[PDB]
Amino acid sequence: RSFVDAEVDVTRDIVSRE
Amino acid sequence: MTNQYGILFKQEQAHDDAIWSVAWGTNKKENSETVVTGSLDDLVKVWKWRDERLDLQWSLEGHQLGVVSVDISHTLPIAASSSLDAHIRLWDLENGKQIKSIDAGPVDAWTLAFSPDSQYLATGTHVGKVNIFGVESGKKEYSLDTRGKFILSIAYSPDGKYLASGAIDGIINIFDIATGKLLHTLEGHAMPIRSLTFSPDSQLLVTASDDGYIKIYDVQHANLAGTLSGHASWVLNVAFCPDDTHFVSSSSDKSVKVWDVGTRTCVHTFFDHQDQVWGVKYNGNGSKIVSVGDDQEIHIYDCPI
Amino acid sequence: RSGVVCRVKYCNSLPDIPFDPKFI
Amino acid sequence: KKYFLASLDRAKAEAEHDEHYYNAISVTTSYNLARLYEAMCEFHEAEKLYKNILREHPNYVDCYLRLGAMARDKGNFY
Repeated sequence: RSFVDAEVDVTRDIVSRE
Repeated sequence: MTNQYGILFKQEQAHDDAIWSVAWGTNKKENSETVVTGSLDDLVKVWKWRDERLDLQWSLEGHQLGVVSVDISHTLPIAASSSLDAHIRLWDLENGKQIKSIDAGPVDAWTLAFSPDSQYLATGTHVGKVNIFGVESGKKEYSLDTRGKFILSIAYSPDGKYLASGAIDGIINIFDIATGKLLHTLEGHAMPIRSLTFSPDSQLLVTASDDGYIKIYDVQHANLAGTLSGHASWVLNVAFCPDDTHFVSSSSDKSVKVWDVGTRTCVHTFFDHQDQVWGVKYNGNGSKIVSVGDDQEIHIYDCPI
Repeated sequence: RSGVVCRVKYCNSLPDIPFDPKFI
Repeated sequence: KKYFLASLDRAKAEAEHDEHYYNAISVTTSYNLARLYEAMCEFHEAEKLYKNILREHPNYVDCYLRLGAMARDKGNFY
């Protein structure tokens, strides 16, 4: 999944502050 | 005179025990609307809707175990009922006498349906066949096999082409009445289907299951027209409006929901009932809804036309 | 030696995984 | 429902001030609203919202698990 690996940082940012 | 959804009458302690079925029929010659209810207290009761009031006319007995289904004829003044002991009884609504009885063994005769001509009774069976009994004959003329499990609900299309059946595994089966051949076998749901119905034009098939979902099918192609949700528990009964643009459903969550088939959205919900609402039906012209449930109550709801 | 057929089971069924709304 | 919709509206309204932060705030609020729709038995809207989240944020595990839970609730265990 090429697009998935680019979104790892964004999802980590989302979850870091939940 | 603006018309809005709202309760109009409420008969408390209608039966000793839970009311498990209802049926609304309109008779032209008598010009009096009739309601037939069956209950787990082994009693059938015939009420007349007049002057915005329910008045008991007959109280018919004979069923051994709970009465599971009660139906009326669209033209004749006849009614039918089935009990948990698989006994079927025909009642003359004019005099309140038992026309005849059919002993369907220990397993057959779960739920009843009147054919459009009111010349037959269709009932699902434990083995997986829909047996057909002559109203005048009183005998099993033949049966259509599904090769499935317990059939919980049965329906007759108003035009008489097909009779539908819903199984305990969620599978739907549509038979052609003319040739008695299994037209379609659809996946349907994964939980038991306790009630399915046809549209007044026989174009749509609406089925209800324990998963809380109401599925619409186009019988012509047997394709899934849509899925409706909003009930918090089992859906126990569905019934189409005469206007053909609406239908009503009931559920274990103590609510009766009226859905619009066009917009596929629940247009109203009644929370009056205090227990499982087992039956819901429309009147002849679609301006009333009758509902019955485990709280032993009969509720009438007005509806705009 | 006749009675209602019912096997009594002492069950310990865990709750489903919680999925409450998240706080930011 | 009112507050979740207001939160989504507010995050959208003030997104220009900081798009990156408000996008993540809206993602969490959107998941909350989908979970609410599940609560209100609007499983079609909840499923559509979960899929919308998953389409843009394929790393949101909770959305996958909610779709699976809804499928299991439907009775489709596969």
